[PDB]
Amino acid sequence: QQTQHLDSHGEPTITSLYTNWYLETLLRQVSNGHIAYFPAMKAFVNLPTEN
Amino acid sequence: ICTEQCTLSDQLLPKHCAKTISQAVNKEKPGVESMRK
Amino acid sequence: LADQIFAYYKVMAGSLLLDKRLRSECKNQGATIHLPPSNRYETLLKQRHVQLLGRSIDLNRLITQRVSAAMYKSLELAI
Repeated sequence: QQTQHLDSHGEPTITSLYTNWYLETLLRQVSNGHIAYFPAMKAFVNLPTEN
Repeated sequence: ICTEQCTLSDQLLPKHCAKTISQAVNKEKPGVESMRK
Repeated sequence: LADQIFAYYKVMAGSLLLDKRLRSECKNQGATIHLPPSNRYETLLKQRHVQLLGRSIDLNRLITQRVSAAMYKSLELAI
């Protein structure tokens, strides 16, 4: 049931929370230039910005 | 019991071995709690 | 060329799986693990028309044989 976007009882599941976090904190920050896609490490790495 | 087991297990994560790598380059452990004196 | 290609690929593979938190902790403590510099071996890997004295040499086949031997040796060493 954790795989579905909503469990039987009708509460948020881990998959939905992870999707929301990834779409609203990780990918959103990339558009601001604070994070970039590093193909060498096959992962997103924070830039060496002052913030 | 699950909380205790998770607390025991988290000690095995790689992040706890940084000090050992640093000591060798710049030159308590699990299992002890299971010994029954 | 085959030896250095295999070494670079193995080093990159090993670095990829290394925990990032451990690397950050080591860097903070003063024991940074240097990353492997990038390389452009793919161009040589995709070469099948090396011409020398009228001979066409399939460099890819030789590199494949060498990497296969190296992988077998590494697996045997691990076992």
